[PDB]
Amino acid sequence: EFDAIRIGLASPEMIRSWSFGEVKKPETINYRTFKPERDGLFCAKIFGPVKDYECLCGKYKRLKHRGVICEKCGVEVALAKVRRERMGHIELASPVAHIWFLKSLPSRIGLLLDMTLRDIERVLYFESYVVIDPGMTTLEKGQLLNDEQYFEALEEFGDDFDARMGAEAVHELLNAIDLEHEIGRLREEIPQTNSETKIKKLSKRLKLMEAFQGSGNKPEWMVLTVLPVLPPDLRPLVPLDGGRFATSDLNDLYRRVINRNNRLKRLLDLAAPDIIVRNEKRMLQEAVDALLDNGRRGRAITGSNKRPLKSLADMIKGKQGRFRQNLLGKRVDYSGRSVITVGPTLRLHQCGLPKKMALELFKPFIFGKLEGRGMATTIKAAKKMVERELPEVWDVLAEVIREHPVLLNRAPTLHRLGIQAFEPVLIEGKAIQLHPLVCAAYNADFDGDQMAVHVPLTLEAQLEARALMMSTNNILSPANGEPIIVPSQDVVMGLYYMTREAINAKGEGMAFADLQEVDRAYRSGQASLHARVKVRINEKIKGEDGQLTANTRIVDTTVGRALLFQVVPAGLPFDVVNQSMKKKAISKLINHCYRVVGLKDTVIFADQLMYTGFAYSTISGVSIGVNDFVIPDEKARIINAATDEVKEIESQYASGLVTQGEKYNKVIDLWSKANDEVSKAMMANLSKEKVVDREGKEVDQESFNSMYMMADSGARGSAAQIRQLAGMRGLMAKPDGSIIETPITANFREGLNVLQYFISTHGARKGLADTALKTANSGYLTRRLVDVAQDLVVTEIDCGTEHGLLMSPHIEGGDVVEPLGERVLGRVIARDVFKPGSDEVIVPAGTLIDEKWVDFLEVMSVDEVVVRSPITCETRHGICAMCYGRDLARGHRVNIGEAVGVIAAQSIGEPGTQLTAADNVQVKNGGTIRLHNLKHVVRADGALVAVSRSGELAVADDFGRERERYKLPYGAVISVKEGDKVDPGAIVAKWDPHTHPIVTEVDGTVAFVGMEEGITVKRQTDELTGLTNIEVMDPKDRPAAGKDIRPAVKLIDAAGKDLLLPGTDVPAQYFLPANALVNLTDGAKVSIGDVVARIPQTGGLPRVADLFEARRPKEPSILAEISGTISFGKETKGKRRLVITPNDGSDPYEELIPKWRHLNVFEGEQVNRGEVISDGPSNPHDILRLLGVSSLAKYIVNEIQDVYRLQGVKINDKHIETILRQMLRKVEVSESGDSSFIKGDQVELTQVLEENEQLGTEDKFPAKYERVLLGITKASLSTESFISAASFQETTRVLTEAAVTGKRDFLRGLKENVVVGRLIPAGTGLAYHSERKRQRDLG
Amino acid sequence: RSTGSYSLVTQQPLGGKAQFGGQRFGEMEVWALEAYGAAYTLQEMLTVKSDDVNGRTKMYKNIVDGDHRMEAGMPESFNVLIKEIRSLGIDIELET
Amino acid sequence: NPLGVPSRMNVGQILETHLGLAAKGLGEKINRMLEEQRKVAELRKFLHEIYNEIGGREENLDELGDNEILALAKNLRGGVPMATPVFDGAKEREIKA
Amino acid sequence: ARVTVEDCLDNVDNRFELVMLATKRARQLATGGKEPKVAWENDKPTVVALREIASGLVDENVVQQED
Amino acid sequence: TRALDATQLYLNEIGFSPLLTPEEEVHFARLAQKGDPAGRKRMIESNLRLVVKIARRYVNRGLSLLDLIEEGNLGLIRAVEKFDPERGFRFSTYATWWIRQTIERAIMNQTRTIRLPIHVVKELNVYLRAARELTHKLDHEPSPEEIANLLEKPVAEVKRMLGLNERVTSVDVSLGPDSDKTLLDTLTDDRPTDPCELLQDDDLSESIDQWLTELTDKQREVVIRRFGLRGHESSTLEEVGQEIGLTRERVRQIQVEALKRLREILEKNGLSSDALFQ
Amino acid sequence: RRVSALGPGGLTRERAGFEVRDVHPTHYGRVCPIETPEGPNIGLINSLA
DNA sequence: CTTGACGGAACCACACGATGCTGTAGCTCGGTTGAGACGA
DNA sequence: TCGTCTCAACCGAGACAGCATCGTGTGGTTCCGTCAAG
Ligand SMILES: [Mg+2]
Ligand SMILES: [Zn+2]
Ligand SMILES: [Zn+2]
Repeated sequence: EFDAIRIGLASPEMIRSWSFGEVKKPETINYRTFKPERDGLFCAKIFGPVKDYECLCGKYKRLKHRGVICEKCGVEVALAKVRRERMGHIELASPVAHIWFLKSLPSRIGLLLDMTLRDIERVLYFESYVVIDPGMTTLEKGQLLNDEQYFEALEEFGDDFDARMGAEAVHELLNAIDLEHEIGRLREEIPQTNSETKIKKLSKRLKLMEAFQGSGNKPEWMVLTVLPVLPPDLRPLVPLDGGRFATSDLNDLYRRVINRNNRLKRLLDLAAPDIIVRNEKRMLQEAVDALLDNGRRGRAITGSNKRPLKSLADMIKGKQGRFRQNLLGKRVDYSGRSVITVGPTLRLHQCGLPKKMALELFKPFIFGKLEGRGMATTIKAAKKMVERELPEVWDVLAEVIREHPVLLNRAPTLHRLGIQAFEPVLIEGKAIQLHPLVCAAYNADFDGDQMAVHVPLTLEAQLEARALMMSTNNILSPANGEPIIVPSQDVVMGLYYMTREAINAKGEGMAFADLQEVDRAYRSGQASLHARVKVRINEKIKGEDGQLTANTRIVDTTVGRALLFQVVPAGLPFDVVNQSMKKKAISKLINHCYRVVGLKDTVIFADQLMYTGFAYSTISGVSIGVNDFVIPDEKARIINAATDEVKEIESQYASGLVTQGEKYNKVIDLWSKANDEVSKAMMANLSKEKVVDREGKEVDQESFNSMYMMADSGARGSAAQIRQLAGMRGLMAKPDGSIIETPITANFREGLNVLQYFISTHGARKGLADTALKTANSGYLTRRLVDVAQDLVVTEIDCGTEHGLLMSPHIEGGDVVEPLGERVLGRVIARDVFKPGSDEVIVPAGTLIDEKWVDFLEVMSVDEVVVRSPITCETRHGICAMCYGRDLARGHRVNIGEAVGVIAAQSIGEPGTQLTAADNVQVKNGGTIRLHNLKHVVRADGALVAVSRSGELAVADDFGRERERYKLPYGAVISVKEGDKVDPGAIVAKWDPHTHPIVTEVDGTVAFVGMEEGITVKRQTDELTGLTNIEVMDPKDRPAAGKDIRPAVKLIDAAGKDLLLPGTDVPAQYFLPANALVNLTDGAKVSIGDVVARIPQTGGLPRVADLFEARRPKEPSILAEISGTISFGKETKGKRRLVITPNDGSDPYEELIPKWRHLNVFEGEQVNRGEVISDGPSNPHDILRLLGVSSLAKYIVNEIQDVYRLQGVKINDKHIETILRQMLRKVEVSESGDSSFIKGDQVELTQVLEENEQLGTEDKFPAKYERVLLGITKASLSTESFISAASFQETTRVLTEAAVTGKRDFLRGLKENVVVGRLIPAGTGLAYHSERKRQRDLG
Repeated sequence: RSTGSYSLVTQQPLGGKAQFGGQRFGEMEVWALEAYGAAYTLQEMLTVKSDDVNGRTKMYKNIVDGDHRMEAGMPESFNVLIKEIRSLGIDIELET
Repeated sequence: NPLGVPSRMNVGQILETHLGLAAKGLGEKINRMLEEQRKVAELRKFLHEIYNEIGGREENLDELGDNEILALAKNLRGGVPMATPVFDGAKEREIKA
Repeated sequence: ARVTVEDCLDNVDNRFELVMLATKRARQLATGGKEPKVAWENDKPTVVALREIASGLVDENVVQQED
Repeated sequence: TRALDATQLYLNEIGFSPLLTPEEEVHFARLAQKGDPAGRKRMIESNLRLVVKIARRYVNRGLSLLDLIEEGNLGLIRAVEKFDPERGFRFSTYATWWIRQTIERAIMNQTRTIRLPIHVVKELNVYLRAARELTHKLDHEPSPEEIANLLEKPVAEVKRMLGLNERVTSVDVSLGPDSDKTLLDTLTDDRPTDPCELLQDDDLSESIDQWLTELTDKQREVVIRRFGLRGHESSTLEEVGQEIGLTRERVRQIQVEALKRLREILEKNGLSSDALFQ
Repeated sequence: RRVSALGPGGLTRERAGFEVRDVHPTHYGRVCPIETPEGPNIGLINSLA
C-alpha cells in the first residue's frame, strides 16, 4: 500500500514534474459549442477528457487504448476519473511568496529573519526597501530602508549592493540565508541572555532552525515560481436548466490570477519602469492572497451579489469554521432517516423493521441471493421485481432478516450508546419498531425525531458489530457501575403495585403450595396481588463455583413477592427481592445479577422481567386523579400567617427601621423555610393517605395512590416536583440576579393567578435558556475534549514498574459525600494493602476488584488505598492495559487495543446537558479525632493552638476509617484532645474568620522594639473609655520617616535574660502589622499561646471549562514557594515580595505578589508548600509547581466530583485521570547540554533520550526535566502530526509549521487513519500492524 | 437509498439522482464508533461504503462470487489529499 | 401514560380529560334524549340545568323552540365546547358537579 | 439457538482475537473449502461462526492449519 | 500605527506624478520616437491621474480596482509605445481610447466564466442597453418580445443570445442568511458515477459474455466481431468479408437470426421490454 | 405576530448569550414568553400578546 | 445459394460568419505583542 | 544604571470599425448496412 506519511518542503522543479502542462488562456468552455478548448482551465491535454474513453477532437472513441496520445490534439485518452489525478501549473516570471506563512498567528518569515510582521509586509506592499548580501555596508540584510534611503545607499556605495523589493528578494535571502550555519550563532547567544520576551523569540527561532536542519529541505523552496492549478473536476462546470452553468468561485479566482499572469507576461517584454512592475507584482500578491484565503485584507466581491468569493481554503475546509470538507459533512451510503416507535412484543436480540426499507437496505444481499439461488441471474429484472412488489420477494428476502445485524444511530449524537445493533423482522408500515429498554440508553424519548439507519456491506463488519455494539454486550454504562439499560416507569410500577404489604385484602393468611401454584391461585379471581400469605420457595444458591445446591426457606413473602421470584431465575436469592422496588433498588439489583452471572443470563432475564412488568402494568389500575393531589388545610394557614408576617415586614420597612438588604435576606430565607415546611407536610399527607382496617377500627400503612408510588419509586422526577403540583410552588428567582419576594399562594390544583404565573414564567424562560445553551456548550467543549484524548491506544500488557496514586473518599462537610466503594469499583490494586495490625497483607498482587472485594474492604477498616494509575506509567506513546480498570462494557479486565480515552471523554461530555461561613467546626457523627500533618502546641490553660494551616481534621470512626474530613486554618483552637472518646455534635475546633489571633510559643515579659507614637503606633481612645490600647498605623497613612520602620515585640525573661525559641537561632519576636490592637501592655508577663493582637479578616459549564482549560481565573490563589519559614520583604515598593527562607535549602529567588490581591500570610510563620494563602481557586497548572502529581490529581478529582455529585450522575475518576495523563504527557526542560534551555517535548522522548545517553560514551549527557500541565487547546498543538491538527486548528498555521518542520511522521494516532480510511491501530488492527512492522525493515 | 451517485470533490454519495442521500457520518459518529476497541469496521465503512475506485467493485465481486479475501487496496481520499497538498508544493514520498 | 403529570409539570391533562368525560356524558345523554323522542320542554329544562352552574352566566330563554333549539341540537349532538380563561378559569367544584 | 458471545467472553476474557477468528472462519465457510462443525439452524455463516467460536471447537492454530 | 493596505499605499506612491505644460509631453513623445528609456518612463510615471479618473468610473463590477488601474496603465503604455507624434495633438485622448479598449477587454474576459469574443459581447451590450432604454418607458420586467420587436430581430435569435448570459452565482451563498448547508452537496454530476450504474454495466457485460459463451461459436463470433465487444475492433462484415463470411447477405441473415435467438432466450430467461426499459 | 431579533441590525443566534434571552417584569401584557420555537433559538424570537 | 436498390454514417471541400488582433489623438475566550517596573 | 518579569490591548474562532485567417454547418460524393427478388 503506502507508508511514511510525511511533510517536506518541495522545489519548483518537482512541482513541475507533478504538473502536466502550463495554462495561459482564460478559456473554460466555448461560446459556440459545449466543448472546451486547449490551454485552459478545462483543457484536455493537461488534465484529461470530460467523458469516458474519448479525445478532445473526437477522433478516438474506443475502449482499447489507455495510454495513447492523439495526433491532432496532445491529449491522452483515458477514463473519466483521470481528471481527478492530473493537475496543471502557472509559470511565475517573478517568484511570489506564500501568505499562509505571514497572515497566521505566527509569522515565520519574521522569526527566521528576527523581524516583525509590519516590515516584512511593507516590503511586499512596495513602500519600503530591502537589501541582499550587504557585506561591508552600514546596513545589513535585516535592516529597512525607504525609497530615498535606498537611493542614498545606492549613491553612497555604487557597487557591492543589490536593492530589490517584493518576494524575489525574499527568495534571494532564503537562498543565501544559510540555515544550517545560522543556528550556531543562535545556539551561542541563547545562554548569553535569560529573558522571557527575547528568550521566547530565540526559542522559536532555534525551533525552526532545528526543524530546517532535520527537514532535509532548502529554505529557498518556500517562495515559489511554479504554482499549480486546481483540478477541473473538483470545480463544477455542468449544463443547468436552460443553457445555464454552475461554477464555483475557485474557477473565477484561478482565471483572475491566470489573466494577471498573462498581463505580467505581456508587460515584462517592453522595458517597463519600476513603478508599474511594483504595482503589478503587488497586484499579483493580492491576487494569490485572494487565491489562498479570503476575509483578511483583500475583501474581493463578485458581480451582482454581496457574498465574498471562496478561496482554496474554502475547498480544503469549506464551511463551519476551520474544519475540513471531509470533516464537516460525510454522507455515507446505504443509509436513510426514519422515525422510530416502540415495539413491546420483541426480544432484546431482535427488533422490527418495515418492508419498504427492508427491500433496499438489504439490496446487495438480495441481489446475491437472487443470482445464487437460480431464479433471476440479471439485476435489471431484479430491480423490476423489487419495484413491482411481487409475492415471492418477501419469501426470498426473509432469509437475510432473521440472522443479519443492522445499525441504527440517532442524528443528534449524545454518547456512545446512540449506535446499536439489532435483528429485524418482517412487519407492515413505514416506520421502525424498536426495543423499549434501549431508549433510556439512547437518551431519546419517543418525540418524533429523525433517526438514521446503517447497514454495513461485508459479513465481517456484521460479526464485529454483533461483537461490539450488540445490546447483550454494552450493558454497563461507561460512566459508572450502573447499567445503561435503565427500567422506565411501567415495569417499576409493576414491581411496586405487585409487591406490597397490605392490611386488608381477600385471602389474608392463606397458604400457597409453590410458585406456579401461587400464579394459578392469583389468576383465579379470588386472590389479591398484595396479601399476607405463606409459600415455600425452591431456591438455588450459586455461591459455590460449579454447583447449585437446592434448599427451601420459609419467609413472610406476599403474593407479589412470590410472583416476582417466579420470573427471577435460580441465580438470585429470595431475600434480595423483599424490598419496595425503587428505581435505584432495581438498578442495583440488575447490576448485581449482571456482575454475578455475566451477560447471556442477564439479557435473557431482562426480556422476561420486561414482559412480566408490561403484563403487570397492563392489569394494574393506578391513575393520577383529582383526589390524588391531597391538599392539607394547614397550607392556607401557613400562607395567611406568612402574609401577615410579610405585611409586618413591609410596615417595619416603611416606618424606617431596616434597609432593603436585611428584609430581602429575611424574606428569601423565610419563604424557603415555609417552602420546605410545606414540602415535608406534603410528604406527610402523601405518606398517610390511606384508610384501611382488617378486623379493627383504624390501621395506617403506605398510601395506595399513584403520586406516592411515583414519589417512592422515583423513575422520572424527584420530590421537589410535586410541590408545584400540590403545595407551594417554590421561589423562582429573577434572571437578573435577584429573587422575587412574593410567594405562590395558589397551586396547580386550585389554579394560579396572573402574577404568580408571571413569577413562574421568568424561571421557566431561564431554564429554557439553560437547556438551549447547554447542548451547544457541551458540544463545543467535547469537540476539543475528545479531540485531545484521541491518542490513548493500548499496546502493552504489563510494564513492571511500581507506582500509584492514593484515592480518598469525599468526606467533606458533616458526613461523607462519596463512599469508598463507589470510587474503587472495577479498579486494580497497585501495591499491597497495609492492615492496621502488624505484617498482615490481604493479597501481594494486582488483582481486579470484583463484587466480593468491595464488601471485603467494607468489612475491613482501610481507607487510604492506592490504585494503579496510568498517570505514572512507564510505557511510550500509549497506556498499558494493566493500569486501566474494569470500567468498560464488559465485566472482566480490559485488553490490548481498547481506545480508553474516547470513552473517558464521552463520560464527561454526556451529562453536560443536564447541568444548570467557617465560624465553628462541628461534627455530625460520633468518631475519634485523628491529626494529619499539623504542628500544634499545648497551652497552659489546656487548649490546643495550631500554628500550621496545612493541617486537616480527620474524624476517624470506631473501626479506624475516616468518615468526616475538615479543613483547619492557622491560629485555630482545638478544644478536644487527640486519643479521646467520641462525641456526636460536639465542638472539636473553633476558628474566627473574623478576627485573626497571634499565638505565642514562649513566655515571659514582652518589649516593643521599633514603636513610635505617631509613625508606627497611635494612642487611640474610644468614647466613654470603650477602648484603651495601642492602635497601630497603616503602611500608607504612616509618615515618610516611619515608612520603612517595622515594630517587633521582643519576648524575653522576667529577670532580663534573652529568651529564644528552640529550633531557630533568632528569638521569638512577633512583629506588629497594621490595623492591630495590643491587648497586653509592654513589660507584663504573658503566657505562651495567648492572643497578642486582633487582626480582622461560579459553577457548571464555565467552571468545568476553566478546569479543563487549565487556565488561571480572574482572581488566582498565590502560594508560598518552598516549605519552611515565610517572611515579608518589600512593603511599600509597589508589590509584595514574600521571601522564603527555609532551614534546609535557602533560595535567592522570591515570588512576587500583587497589591490588589489579599495576602493572608503571617509574618514569620512556617508556611509549607501545601498551604493556600490567597482567596479564590488555584489552577492545576499553577499548583503543579510546588507539590507534584498526587495532590494535584486528588484536587482535580475532588473539584470534579463535588460539582458532578449534586446533579445526580456518578462518574469514576479514571475518566478524567487518563485525560489528565494525556494533557500531562508533554513536559519542559530547564538545563542545556543535549537540548536547549526552554523547549517543550514529550516525557517519553526525554525518557528514551536519557536511557540512550546513560549507556554510551559520556557519563550523563542528559539532565533533569520539569513537569508542566496543559489545557485542551494547547496540549494537542504539541503533537508531531499535521492532518490530525489540521482539523480543529487553522490550516494556515499548522500546514506552514509542518512545511518548515520536515518531521517524517508515522501512522501513529487515530485522526491520521480516519481521515484516509486505512487500517486503524486501535482495535483489531494489531495483527495487520504487526505484519506491517514485520515485513517493513525487518526479517 | 442503497447506492447513490458519488460527488465531484470526493467519492461520497449525494442527492440529485432522484434519490435522497444518507445522514452525516461526521466526527461524533466515528468517535462513538471507535469508543469500543475495534478497527475493521472503521476502515470498512471508510473504504468500501465510500472513497474508493476499484475497492467497491472488487468487494461487490467478492459478495457475488461468495469468496472473501479482503484486499486492502488504495483509497481515493489519500489521492484527493495528496493533490490538495501538492497544490501548495509539498514533498511527500514513501520510504517502504 | 401517567408520567406526563408528575414529570412534566402540568396537571391539566387530568382536568381536561375529566371535563372531556363530562362533556361526552352530557353529549351521550342529549343523544339518547333525542333518540327517546322527548318534548322541547324537557330539552330546555336540560339546557337550564346545564347552564346554571357556579361559573359563567346563563343565556337561556331567548332561542326559539322550533328553529334554534333543533339547530343547536343537530349542531351539538357531536359534543359541546367549553369556554375557559387562562388564569381565572374553571374551578374544580363545577367539574365535580 | 441464539447468538451468545458470553460463552467466549467468560472463557478467553479478551474480546479481541475472537473477531479475527470468526472472521477467518466465516471466510472459510463462504469460500466453500471448509465444512461447518455445528449444523445450520436456518442462519447465515455469521451465526455458525460465532457458535463455533463460543463452543471452543476452533482455535488460532486450528484455523491456521485449516487455512 | 500605520495602514496595512495596498490601495492607500498606491495612492501615496502616485502622489509624486508631475503635471507640466504640454511641451514637456511633446518633447517626451519626440524623445520616445527615436528610442530612449527616459521619455517612456516619464510618460508612464507622470500620467496616472487620467488613469485613476478612468478607473473610478467603472466601479461596482466583477473585477477589482487594482485590475482597473492595471489595465489603465497597460493601455497607456501601449498607447505611448506605438505613438506617432506627426499629428501634433494631445495623447491624453489616445490613452483614454486605449484604456477604454482595455477596460472593454477586461469586461469581456474577467467577468463571466464562459469566455466570449468581441462581437457577441458587443451585441449583448447593445441589447442590454436597448433593454435599459425600453424598461424606463415600459415600467415592467424586460421580456424578449419587445426587444425583438424594437431591434428588428427574431425572437428565437435574441432568446438564444440572452441564453448565453448565465450570470452564475457562488456555490457557498445559499438561500437565506443562515447558510447551514452549501450548494456543493445539492447537485451531482450528469455522467454515470453511481455504483449502481457501473454495477449494472459489469453485470450486463458478464451476462452477455455468458450468453455468448453458451451460444454457438459462429453466432458468438458474428456477434463479437461486428460490434467489437469480446476483444474486437470497430469493424463489420464489409471489413470481415475475408475473416468470417464473404457474402454480406448470408452473414446478415446469420446476424438477425442470432439476434432473434438472443431475444427468445431473453424472453425465456425473464427479460422483456417493459422489464428492461420500464 | 412573531417578534424576532435576527436579521439586519439585530442579534443573531450566536450573538444572544445570556443578555437578550432573559425577561424583565416590565413585560406585563406586552411580550409572551410561552411562545417561541424550540431548537437552537429560544428567547430572542418572541411573540406579540 | 446468387442478384440489384435506398437510408444512414464518414471524411472532406466550400463556406459564413467568427475568433483573434489592431488603430482613433477632449457572543466568551485563548495565542501575540508593545509597554511599565524592579533588582544586581 | 540596565535586563527581565509581568501587563493590558490585538487578533481570531464555534465604442466603433476594419483586418487575417478559421471551424464546424452544409452539403458532396462515397462507403456501408439493410431490404426485397429469385
Ligand atoms: Mg425527542
Ligand atoms: Zn483525438
Ligand atoms: Zn504503566
